[PDB]
Amino acid sequence: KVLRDNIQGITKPAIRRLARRGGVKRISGLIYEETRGVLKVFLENVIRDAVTYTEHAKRKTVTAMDVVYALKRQGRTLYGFGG
Amino acid sequence: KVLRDNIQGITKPAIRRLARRGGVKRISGLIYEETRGVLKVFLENVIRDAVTYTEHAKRKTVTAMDVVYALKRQGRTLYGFGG
Amino acid sequence: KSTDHPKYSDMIVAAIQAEKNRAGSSRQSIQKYIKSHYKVGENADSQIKLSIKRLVTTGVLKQTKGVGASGSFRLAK
Amino acid sequence: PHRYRPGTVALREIRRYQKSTELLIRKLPFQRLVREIAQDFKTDLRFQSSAVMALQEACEAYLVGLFEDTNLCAIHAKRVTIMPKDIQLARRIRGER
Amino acid sequence: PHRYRPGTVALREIRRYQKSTELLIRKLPFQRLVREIAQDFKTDLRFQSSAVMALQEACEAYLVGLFEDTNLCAIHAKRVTIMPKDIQLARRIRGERA
Amino acid sequence: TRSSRAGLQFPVGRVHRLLRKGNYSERVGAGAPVYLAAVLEYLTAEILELAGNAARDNKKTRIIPRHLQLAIRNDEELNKLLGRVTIAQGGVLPNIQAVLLPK
Amino acid sequence: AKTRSSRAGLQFPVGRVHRLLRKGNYSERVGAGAPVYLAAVLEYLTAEILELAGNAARDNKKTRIIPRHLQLAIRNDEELNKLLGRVTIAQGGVLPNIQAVLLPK
Amino acid sequence: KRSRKESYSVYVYKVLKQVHPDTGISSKAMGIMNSFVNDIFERIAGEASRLAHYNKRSTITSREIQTAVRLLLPGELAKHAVSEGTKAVTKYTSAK
Amino acid sequence: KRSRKESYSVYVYKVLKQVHPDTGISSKAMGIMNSFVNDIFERIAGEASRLAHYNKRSTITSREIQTAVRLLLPGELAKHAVSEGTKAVTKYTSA
DNA sequence: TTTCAATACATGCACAGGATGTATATATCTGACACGTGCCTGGAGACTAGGGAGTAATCCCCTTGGCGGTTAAAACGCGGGGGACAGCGCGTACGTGCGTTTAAGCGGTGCTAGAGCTGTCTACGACCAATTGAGCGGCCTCGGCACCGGGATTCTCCAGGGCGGCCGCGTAAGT
DNA sequence: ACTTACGCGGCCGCCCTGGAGAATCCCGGTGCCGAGGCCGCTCAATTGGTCGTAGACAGCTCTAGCACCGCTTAAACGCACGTACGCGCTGTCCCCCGCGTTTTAACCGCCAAGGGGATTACTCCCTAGTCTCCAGGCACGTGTCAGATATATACATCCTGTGCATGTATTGAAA
Repeated sequence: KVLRDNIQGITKPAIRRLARRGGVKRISGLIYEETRGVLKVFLENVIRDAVTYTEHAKRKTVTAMDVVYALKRQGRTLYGFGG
Repeated sequence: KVLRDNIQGITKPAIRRLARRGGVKRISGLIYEETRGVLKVFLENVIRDAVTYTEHAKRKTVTAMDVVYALKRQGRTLYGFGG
Repeated sequence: KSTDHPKYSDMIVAAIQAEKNRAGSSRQSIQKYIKSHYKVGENADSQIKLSIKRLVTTGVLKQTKGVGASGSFRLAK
Repeated sequence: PHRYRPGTVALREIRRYQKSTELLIRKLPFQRLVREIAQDFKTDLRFQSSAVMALQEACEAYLVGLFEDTNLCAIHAKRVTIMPKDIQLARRIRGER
Repeated sequence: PHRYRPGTVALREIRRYQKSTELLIRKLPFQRLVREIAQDFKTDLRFQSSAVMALQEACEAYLVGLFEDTNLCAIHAKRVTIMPKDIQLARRIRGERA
Repeated sequence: TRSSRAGLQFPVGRVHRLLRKGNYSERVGAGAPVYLAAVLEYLTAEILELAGNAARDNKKTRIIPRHLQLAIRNDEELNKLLGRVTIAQGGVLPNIQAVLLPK
Repeated sequence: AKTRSSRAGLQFPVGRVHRLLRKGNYSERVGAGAPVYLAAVLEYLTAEILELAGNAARDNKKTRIIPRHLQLAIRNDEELNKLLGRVTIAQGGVLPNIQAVLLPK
Repeated sequence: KRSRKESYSVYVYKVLKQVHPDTGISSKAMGIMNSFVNDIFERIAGEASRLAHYNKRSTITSREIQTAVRLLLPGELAKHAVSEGTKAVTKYTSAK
Repeated sequence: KRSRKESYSVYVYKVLKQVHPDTGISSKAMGIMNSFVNDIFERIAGEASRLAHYNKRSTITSREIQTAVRLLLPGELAKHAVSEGTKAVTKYTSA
């Protein structure tokens, strides 16, 4: 079953707070939808690889090591997990 | 002996042809000097590593393999020399 | 000549009559001419806009600008 | 009453958010979104909280970087309010397309 | 005589240089520059023509990419003529400059 | 030869020797080089098809690095795979800006 | 003296590093002097990072070190920022920076 | 004297003649092809070794190579490659 | 019983106490330090193996490690590291 | 001699036509690099002994997914007004385009010796093994540190009252 | 009886004093996280043998490198002017800021069981060794695609000639 009506979770105040943190004073209109889309794209770009690692591990639960490896292969090493 | 008066080799028509190839219609003034400087910087950023490879090879002539390795380590793999 | 300070409208009329062009005397050139030919200050120079507005509303100065863009002004005779 | 000019509370909130390190995106919507996206590859899968936290942190960092680059492009473009064209130019110069 | 408007020969030369693959920077000045820079690390060294050709090709490619990014930034900046600020912004977004 | 048994043109013994010598693993199977050589031959055949198409379009009998550069920069898959790679004696794509055209 | 760490005057273990180098499938023949250089460089870098983190913690009126101090020490220094340019630190944040054109006048 | 060197030109020539019977190649293109083959060699070998070290195993079989191919390549090209491996491997298994 | 795991916390604690006698550490910082140590491990090992494969040798000695350290690090930090290796190695050789 | 429109007339504006300097195959020819052939050999191939990594069946309890009552802060919808986004006349000075004259890029030739490159001797240092044992790792613990919360305080930003430049508001003395 | 002595008159721009709310500096009593004690058992330690990779001496000849003579062509000095960059100034509509209101988030209490994780036997698949032959290592000579090119050739772009709508003057028609 494919789920829908879930991309709208990233509401307006969330992107507004993100822009406040990034240093933006005013926001337009199409940015919300565009950024959201790009976010989903990046999500896929990680999750696909994660699932592949799962298929290489002969398991059904995606552990943190697979996500760490997928993020490190893309050139974005993220610490704080230690393995 | 340190050599000087050689950075001026990259003359105005050379940078003009480079801008024509890159797709630039008009050029300013300080770009010539600035680009030249950046070029020299990159040159050092390669040549240093090349010399280090030479010091690791116990030789006095810098071969092409050292330059290929130095360019490949910087994330800019250059083919056409098959070695 | 340039003795006592005349009215701003008279200075603007004189600056318009001093310049000659087929499209009209631009407002910036008029302001520069008044600033270079008079002893007015910054706040007094700021009155040129309102004086030109009053002269155009009265009918002494004709406007031949582009959809109200402060292009140029001419003297009607 | 008392009226405020635009930009008074904005700078204070910006200085506020530049001091704390807590999460801004809620965990349940992000988890549901991850579970939705995971169904497009293989059905019947399970996840942990550590993976969700890692994905959320990576997404927040990437979005902060993209917004910083967009703000820089908007400032260079002789403007203040950012536009989608600035984001497009940022992702074009980055090489991600 | 015959006068030409600015931009007539520029487009033709741009279309010309986008078809050939020969080198534009001369070999002797580049070789002398490389020999000068090499003396800042260790004296008494020898080089080959292949290394000089590789360095020249890499430098030309990097300069072409930087000029393309600068032209894109200048077009986005509602202008035509490129400026050093566009190069600075390009190298800042690339991450090579601090 | 195993290349004739598997129906491929790339050598299998040389690839197996390189995999066992390259200090990758102490125990290497005897089936992996078949997959490897097959994928290599497929990719090489596709690249050669694209290069020959470019050469026939350019009225040239032989393939030059310009044809390879054009085939890589025009295709999406080869450009995404070779995004951080610079090709010598290749050049750029003929592109003209829209705002620079006279009106 | 039985352990090589006491003979070399270091705190990081030498036998464990040698075992990891011989078991990581890097080379069939590994020397017995390289782990000394390796552990020495590791201890030097770790001591420098801990010095910077302790300086940040003492400047922030905090007795213990938190990842925020590490993020600040990495993003404020030039060498650590150049070495860790493609690395993201979790629970670190960004540097307090305000644009100049956004200030009122 | 001389020293014996290795190259990958006969196989490329055979593939080109199987595709285009009337098409040649130069020396720079041959060097480019050799460098590309070496790059693919190193990339796939490193991916296989990394997967073997991650899975806590000590034998590089077929499934690890297939996973490395499907990970390094995007999608469709990966699938095609998998087929190119599978069919030829079946032909090998029915041989020996 | 629980499976045995390895970590690098005692050495970091000893170094911190040798530097700052009155300074602690948390768990996330310990994980960051462990990940950084593993990253340096992998980077230096890969550089050494690559140099050994390029030089057509089959033994990783001291000069290859010194060259890898001088290549991966920029400059001054590299020199300092070299000294930190050299002195301690001399102390080892006299032992 | 004056009341009103035609028209007669001089400015910017849309369209068809002409001159000239540059992109573009088209028969030719000559020169070097693409391509088929030959011979020696060290890497590729066939047959057989060995053991330990690898495949699969079984048992335990750790932990991811479900759900229910509950308090409230963050999510959601409408008002109005200051200034930010967008369209426009204009000023001079900085780049291209094409003049012309001096220079150093480029090509053919000759000679040399520094050190890259190949072959050989062998001994210091490294791989592998049996026995020992002490430094490194997992579960209890409680205690000294910071997380959460009520109150007084000095810092920074938005809005309000008074004054100067003079112009008509309209009077008395000059021509 | 009307103009300039300015008598006053009343409306826009710059300053510092003025109030209220948000950021900022000090205890209070509680909690769970850093840190010290404890004890188990596998990997680091000591030392003898045998072996093959690395340190070192020597003969080639090759490619790195220095001096030279013309040759056209790329680099360089310098007159002119037009279009792009830049400053100034007006309008309107959009996203900033405050307030009524509703819904879904985190902490929580508790019930299930699945595929994460430790134990073992035995076996088919990989390693090691001697023997042996044809794919592929590279010297060689020649010969066919395309490098250089002179004479027509059709196309792109700046320059210049020509059709057309509006304000206003002068001879005719009207007061």
